[PDB]
Amino acid sequence: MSLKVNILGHEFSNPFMNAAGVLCTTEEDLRRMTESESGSLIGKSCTLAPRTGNPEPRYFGLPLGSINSMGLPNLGVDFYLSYAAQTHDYSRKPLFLSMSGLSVEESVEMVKKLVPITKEKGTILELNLSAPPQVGYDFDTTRTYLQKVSEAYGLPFGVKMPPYFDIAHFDMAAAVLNDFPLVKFITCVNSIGNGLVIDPANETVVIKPKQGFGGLGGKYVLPTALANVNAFFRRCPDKLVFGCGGVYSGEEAFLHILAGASMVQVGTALHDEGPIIFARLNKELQEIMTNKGYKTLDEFRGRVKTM
Amino acid sequence: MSLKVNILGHEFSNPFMNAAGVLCTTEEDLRRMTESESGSLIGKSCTLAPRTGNPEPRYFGLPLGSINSMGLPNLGVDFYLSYAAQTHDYSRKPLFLSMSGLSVEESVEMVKKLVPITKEKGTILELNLSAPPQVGYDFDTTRTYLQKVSEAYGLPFGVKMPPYFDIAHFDMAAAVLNDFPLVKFITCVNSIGNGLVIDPANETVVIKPKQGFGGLGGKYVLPTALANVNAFFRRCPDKLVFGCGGVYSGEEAFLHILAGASMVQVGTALHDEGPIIFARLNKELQEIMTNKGYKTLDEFRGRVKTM
Ligand SMILES: Cc1cc2nc3c(=O)[nH]c(=O)nc-3n(C[C@H](O)[C@H](O)[C@H](O)COP(=O)(O)O)c2cc1C
Ligand SMILES: Cc1cc2nc3c(=O)[nH]c(=O)nc-3n(C[C@H](O)[C@H](O)[C@H](O)COP(=O)(O)O)c2cc1C
Ligand SMILES: O=C(O)c1cc(=O)[nH]c(=O)[nH]1
Ligand SMILES: O=C(O)c1cc(=O)[nH]c(=O)[nH]1
Repeated sequence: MSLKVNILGHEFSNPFMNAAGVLCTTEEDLRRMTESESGSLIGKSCTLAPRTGNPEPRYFGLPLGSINSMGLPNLGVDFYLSYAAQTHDYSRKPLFLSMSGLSVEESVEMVKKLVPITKEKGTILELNLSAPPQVGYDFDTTRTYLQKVSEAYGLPFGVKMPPYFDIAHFDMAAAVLNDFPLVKFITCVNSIGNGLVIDPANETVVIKPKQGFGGLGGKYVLPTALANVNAFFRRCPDKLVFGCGGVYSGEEAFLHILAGASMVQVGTALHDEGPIIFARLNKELQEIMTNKGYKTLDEFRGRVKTM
Repeated sequence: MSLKVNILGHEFSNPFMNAAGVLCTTEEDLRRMTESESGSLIGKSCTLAPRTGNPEPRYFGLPLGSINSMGLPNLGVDFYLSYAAQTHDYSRKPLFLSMSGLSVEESVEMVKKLVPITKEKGTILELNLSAPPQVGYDFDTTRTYLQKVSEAYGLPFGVKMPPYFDIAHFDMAAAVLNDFPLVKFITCVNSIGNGLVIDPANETVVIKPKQGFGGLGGKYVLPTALANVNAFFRRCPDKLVFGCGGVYSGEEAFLHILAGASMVQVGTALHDEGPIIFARLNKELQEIMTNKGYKTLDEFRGRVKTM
């Protein structure tokens, strides 16, 4: 069977990639992702200038997933642009970059710098609209960001969206996104935002920033992610959907693809296991496809049955 | 040692009650709740006329909790009002009624009928603003509901709120809530809405309504529930917060109370175990308290520690 995905002119060996934020902040991280069995990789959501991020502790591994308030620690746009122009081996896998300016102006200035590298190297942009006020939760601000970034970048790009939990919100988000033809992929989803974990032994929160409030990832998010994937697969047929959330196995990948996902992103589980996970995910998805008699992902993508 | 709670002019033997929707639709359900070791009970979110709800399957138990699209099945407001006025034994425990009119006008008519019974029996109102755009996700609609209900009911009442996932949303919700002094309790939280569960074997969704989309309950929602409880505990200090989400043990109950919860509601776990859980929860909470040297709930309520 084939795990290949053919999108934006590129051939991906498999649908699997890292979720933005995990094993993607430094050059060592990026080499490790490139040397992995992953089909692609994405860089840490970057800012115009370097950020060191939030105070410690800011990450807590849970039995059911993860909580985090990292604070967008990143080496700055110039670092990721340089990796994309001079360091990355595009013969290994295609490269994506996440940009998370804390204002539309910052995002425009960054996006402008990427244009020449995309043209020469094929580096794909994922605009983050779900950085912990979340842009995805204001449909007016979202339109402004897509307007301004579409004009500045002038090239195909995608968007990391916050999870929606309302059918009307799926509709309202789809209506904005469908007014922007340069948005070719929608990544669903970012962390379930602003959760609180408390340790019963010390009666204390487990992360220092934001009084313990942090984004939830892992097993807590699979149902939410699958829903967002399917809702945007159906409402945005002129676009691709990338799945992110709750993937620990080939089974969860299969479910993401069945819901409509082209690429599948792994976060918490990759934070837990390391890049060796990509080799397990390829093997498990292959086994599932072999058992169901699917020869390509295209035979079942978005083909989830309803009653 | 005491698990007692003095709120809303009442004494509650303990903080535990059922979550609206679970063991509260029929009189048999309400008798079993009154006969339980629970401190209170709440009736099913009712509509002006009776409803049979959605087609089957409409509920699916999961390893990590529940997915549901019940469709607000209820025997009509007249039935719940009759239970509150004639059947319910107030010497056993205080009674709550959940009202979920699908319009402002419907809710107004329903709450107007409650006024005389609240005056005579003490029946307490929880207004559902989180029934499957969900009212709580539209702050202008929410203000209207609150304005009209305050006008028509004219007595202290409570609100069932949807889970929020954004700091600005917490602030915006509280701002609306803090303009209505008749709102004395905020129940956080209703289901994490519009999730999607797919069975990998049959490639099919597990609930029939809404193409498989339903509200999530159980272990999936605890960190979200704790966050909303604490956020409204801090932002709405002239009000009480009720905790709802992910309670399967005394541990989860302790955590909710530490975050600010006066009453703790139990849904998915009650569906799984039956009304006996109230006896286990009472015992497990006392155990934790004995092990921590606590005699009353007031010694730890809202005393979650930050760093
Ligand atoms: C430590 C950490 C850092 C993250 N950083 C980013 C980030 O920079 N940009 C982003 O768009 N998402 C970021 N995320 C969110 C993940 O990409 C992903 O959307 C979320 O964790 C859900 O996927 P999972 O269930 O596989 O973890 C981060 C998550 C974690 C745990
Ligand atoms: C079968 C079922 C029916 C529910 N019906 C209602 C309802 O009528 N009104 C309501 O406000 N919440 C309703 N809920 C939500 C619960 O009250 C609760 O907010 C949610 O299940 C999260 O708590 P849990 O983690 O204990 O399940 C329902 C939940 C379930 C599982
Ligand atoms: O860097 C972070 O804090 C971060 C960014 C983002 O978009 N999502 C997340 O969960 N964390
Ligand atoms: O009856 C239902 O469908 C229902 C109502 C509500 O408020 N919440 C929920 O999860 N289900």
